[PDB]
Amino acid sequence: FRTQKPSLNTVNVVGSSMGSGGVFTIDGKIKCVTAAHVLTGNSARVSGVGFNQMLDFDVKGDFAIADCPNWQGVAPKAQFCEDGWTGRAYWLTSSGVEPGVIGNGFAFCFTACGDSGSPVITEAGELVGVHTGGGIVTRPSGQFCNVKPIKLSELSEFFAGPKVPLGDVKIGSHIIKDTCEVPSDLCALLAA
Repeated sequence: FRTQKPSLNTVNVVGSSMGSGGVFTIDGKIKCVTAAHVLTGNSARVSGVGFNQMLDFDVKGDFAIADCPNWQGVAPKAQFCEDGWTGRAYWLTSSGVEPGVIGNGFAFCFTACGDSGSPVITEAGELVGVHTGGGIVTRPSGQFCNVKPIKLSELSEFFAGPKVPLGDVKIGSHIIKDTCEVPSDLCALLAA
């Protein structure tokens, strides 16, 4: 499930503990998002490709956001995702981008969710929040949703591809196996 390389906008964040984060252009400003608990107070050393600097963060609950105007790297445009939004999502972790989904009142990732502070972005490129340590996703307001198991049938709702027999593909404990037929794309992902 891990991409091979982290995205170019993924950063390491180190304050009182180890975290990661991501850089986006939000309302025309380059911003770094991470988890507030990893900071030394509200500060951290933020490093990525072509960047290494101490930043101070605005904090809301366990959500932390910093201005980073010296960031010369990749900073994809993002807005906070609309309230109520559900669909496929992606965790930007230090080992690569990992797929998951956001449902009503919960999140689900196909793997480990990365360090605390890993950004969670929608299929439309919008920022859901950041991962905190299978954990919680903390939204910009400081409110959160818990990472929870998911029924295979409900996970199937986020995938297209014609229905196929799941056959022998193994499913971890984070998926509740309530069906043995799945969309082909989901089957392929699970078998990969």
